[PDB]
Amino acid sequence: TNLCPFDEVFNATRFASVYAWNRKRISNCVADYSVLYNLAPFFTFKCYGVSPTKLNDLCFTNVYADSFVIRGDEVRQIAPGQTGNIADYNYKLPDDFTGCVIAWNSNKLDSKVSGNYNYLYRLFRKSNLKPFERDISTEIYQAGNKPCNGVAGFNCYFPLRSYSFRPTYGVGHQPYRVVVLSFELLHAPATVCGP
Amino acid sequence: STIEEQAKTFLDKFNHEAEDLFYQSSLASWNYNTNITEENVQNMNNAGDKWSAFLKEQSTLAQMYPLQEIQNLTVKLQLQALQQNGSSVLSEDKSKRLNTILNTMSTIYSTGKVCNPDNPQECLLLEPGLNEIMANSLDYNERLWAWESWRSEVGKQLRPLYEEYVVLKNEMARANHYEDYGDYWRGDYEVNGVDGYDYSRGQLIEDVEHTFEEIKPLYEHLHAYVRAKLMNAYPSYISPIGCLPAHLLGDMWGRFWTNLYSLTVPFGQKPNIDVTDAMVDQAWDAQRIFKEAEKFFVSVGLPNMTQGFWENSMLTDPGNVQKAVCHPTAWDLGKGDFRILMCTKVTMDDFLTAHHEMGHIQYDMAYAAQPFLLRNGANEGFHEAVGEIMSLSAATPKHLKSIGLLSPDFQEDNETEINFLLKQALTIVGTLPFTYMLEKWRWMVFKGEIPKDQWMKKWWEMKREIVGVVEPVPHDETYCDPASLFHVSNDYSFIRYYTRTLYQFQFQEALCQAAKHEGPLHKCDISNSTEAGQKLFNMLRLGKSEPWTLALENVVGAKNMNVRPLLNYFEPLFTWLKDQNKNSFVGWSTDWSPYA
Ligand SMILES: *[C@@H]1O[C@H](CO)[C@@H](O[C@@H]2O[C@H](CO)[C@@H](O)[C@H](O)[C@H]2NC(C)=O)[C@H](O)[C@H]1NC(C)=O
Ligand SMILES: *[C@@H]1O[C@H](CO)[C@@H](O)[C@H](O)[C@H]1NC(C)=O
Ligand SMILES: *[C@@H]1O[C@H](CO)[C@@H](O)[C@H](O)[C@H]1NC(C)=O
Ligand SMILES: *[C@@H]1O[C@H](CO)[C@@H](O)[C@H](O)[C@H]1NC(C)=O
Ligand SMILES: *[C@@H]1O[C@H](CO)[C@@H](O)[C@H](O)[C@H]1NC(C)=O
Ligand SMILES: *[C@@H]1O[C@H](CO)[C@@H](O)[C@H](O)[C@H]1NC(C)=O
Ligand SMILES: [Zn+2]
Repeated sequence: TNLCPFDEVFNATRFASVYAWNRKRISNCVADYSVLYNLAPFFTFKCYGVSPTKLNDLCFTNVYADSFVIRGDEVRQIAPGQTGNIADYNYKLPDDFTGCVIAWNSNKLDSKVSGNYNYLYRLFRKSNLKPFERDISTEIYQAGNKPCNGVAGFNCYFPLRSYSFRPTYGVGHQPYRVVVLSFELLHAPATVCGP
Repeated sequence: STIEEQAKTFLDKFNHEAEDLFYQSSLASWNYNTNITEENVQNMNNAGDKWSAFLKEQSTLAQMYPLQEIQNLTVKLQLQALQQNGSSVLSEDKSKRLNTILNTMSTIYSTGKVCNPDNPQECLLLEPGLNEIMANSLDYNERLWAWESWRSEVGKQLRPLYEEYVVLKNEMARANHYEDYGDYWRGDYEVNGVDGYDYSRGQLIEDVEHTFEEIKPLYEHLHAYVRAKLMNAYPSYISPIGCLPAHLLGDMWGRFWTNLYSLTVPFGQKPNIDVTDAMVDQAWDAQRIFKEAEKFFVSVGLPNMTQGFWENSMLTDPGNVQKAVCHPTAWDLGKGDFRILMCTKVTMDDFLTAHHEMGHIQYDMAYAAQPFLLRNGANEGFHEAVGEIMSLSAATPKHLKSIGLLSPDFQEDNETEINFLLKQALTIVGTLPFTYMLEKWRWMVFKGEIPKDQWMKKWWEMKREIVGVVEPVPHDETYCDPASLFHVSNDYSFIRYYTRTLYQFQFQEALCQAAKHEGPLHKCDISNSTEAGQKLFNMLRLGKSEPWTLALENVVGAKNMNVRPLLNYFEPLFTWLKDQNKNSFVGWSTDWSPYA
């Protein structure tokens, strides 16, 4: 009776910036999915490929937990076949995605009166991200045709920008914590079954 | 990568940095306006300075993208607005001179005081001191003293400044490729590159003068009826054929004739509709008022107020210790944060104001999804027009009876109908010749058509001829009477109040037709009409993204300002005035003056 480390992922003190989203590989444990409803009416729980409706009678090879913080408006981009700064430049789900997206408002933790600049996101990139790719590069984005020489200036922008979370923002601009459960099925013995 | 793609990327970075920095300044400004301390002043100025300095840096950076090489109009609008923001067209010395002048004129206006003859220690400011006299006093001499003292001791101070103010404002505007500073102001209505919706700056003058001609008959009979009623109250002071003395018009300038209602009321035995007693009877508070105003907008299909609105707004006076700036204002700080600052009392007037200010909030929320630089009314007259039409419906007996504030046993008759329209006309119609004639004078001064030695000469020739108002004391060129009004000495354009007035009745006529309103336009209530709300919303969500001519067409079906709905709204009064003036002289002689 080995219990899967979900309290590690969900109840973490500080989530990762979405550009540097955090992945926790899960294996060799009993996954108690049916007990995840312990948040402030967690505003989202939508699954793709599998059913959340008590379909934890199923076994998977490995389960990957991906966690990050975005604003309420951007949660619609954590889904297959979406576009936007997040889905194009920070965290991209594939068209054939099989898993679940969990999100809840974390204004009480991730907002601050002076503005919480801890959480960043990527604003510029030469191209979109492949599914489940991660880019943490801090190289100056060359928007013009002159080289940038590694410093910010005209047509040369630092590719990352900050969310500046304040508690008085509207709901669309408030911080939301997201956990993306990616279910894997390889030609190998299932190590993760959850009764 | 093209220059248009470089501009799109630049605007992307600007939109993020500006949204955060603007929020810091708005919040810091809010914390002062609701809790007046010395530290909150410093935080407001520090946050304001950072925002101003960010706007100056980004204005310069935006100009390094030349507009002629962008095709996307939505991008060019944003680029142009940021470029047209910087004043880095005048040398640092002339920029510095001009800001000092602006500060000195603003300081003179706000701290200008007048001390009663015979005591140097009894001294009054304009607000509330002189404003109280001009709005309540019936004594001819007291009003003449306040009127003249304000212009001769504060106005004369502003004359040498305004002269230098015109020169520098023209230099700045000419170097931005405008004919003059008046042409610069008319730039707010310009539209280019959209076939069928373009509008030139000089077209505004023609449309204002064309629409004003159709207003003259209504204004002449309003002016004729007012002069007759005042002549009864001041038989030795007013000529039956002359202009109205400037100090007997209800405020310091005669901008609004609202306070003449007591002396001009058509039927003084029928009481006005005042629901203040019924609000207190039902133990209404401020939250009930705004809750009702929210219900109004929900009834037409618009969204309810955000949760952040109710938590963060200040709807009641803070208290004795905590001091506030109680001027009612709607705040769009960005990032979903919308608030109203308002020291609400349980009165009918504040009840209507709540609908007016929440009308602004609805506009702000509707275009919040537009780019930062396009989050505004379609032009300078749109935003205020939206606010006004909400208080038109909210105040009708139909709307008041449906919310339980007016008794069902109260029925309208054409006498209270006429009393209402006259009171409305005193405010709405009376300000139109005042507003047109003030801006025309400034347009001509900036154009160079009025020499310095004939400033006050032409000012009173235009007051007499256009407004039918005559100065009670001769004024030479040591005076600067136009500058004795806030907007003139505080560098604000003024024609917006004229265009807004015309827009607001075009809006209301259109929305009431969508509401299938039967009867005179002034009795209409758009409540419960989702088709009306949809028509309005299709313009609100546009912001500045579309030409103001197109945005207007979305609501009213016409591409241009029109004065027929305004005349439609006042038609019952117009016919009643003409029948009242059947044995009166209509029009005025400009040669008569009270100083003989
Ligand atoms: C440049 O843009 C700023 C944006 O805020 C303008 O500043 C505002 O101007 C209006 C009207 O003049 C005032 O009511 C606001 O209070 C101003 N805000 C600030 C910064 O205090 C500014 O007017 C623009 N400059 C021009 C005319 O190009
Ligand atoms: C997080 O903590 C709460 C309360 O301690 C608990 O109910 C919840 O199950 C925890 N989350 C997970 C994923 O275990
Ligand atoms: C008003 O501002 C002061 C700082 O100057 C602050 O200490 C105080 O708590 C504020 N009061 C309220 C009610 O916000
Ligand atoms: C202009 O740019 C915006 C944003 O990139 C785009 O959505 C719009 O379609 C463009 N319009 C034209 C005419 O290219
Ligand atoms: C606004 O209306 C929506 C439903 O239309 C509702 O879910 C929401 O709770 C309402 N908000 C408030 C503050 O009542
Ligand atoms: C009100 O309307 C009736 C219509 O027959 C008219 O006779 C009456 O004179 C009007 N009263 C006033 C005060 O206008
Ligand atoms: Zn307003």
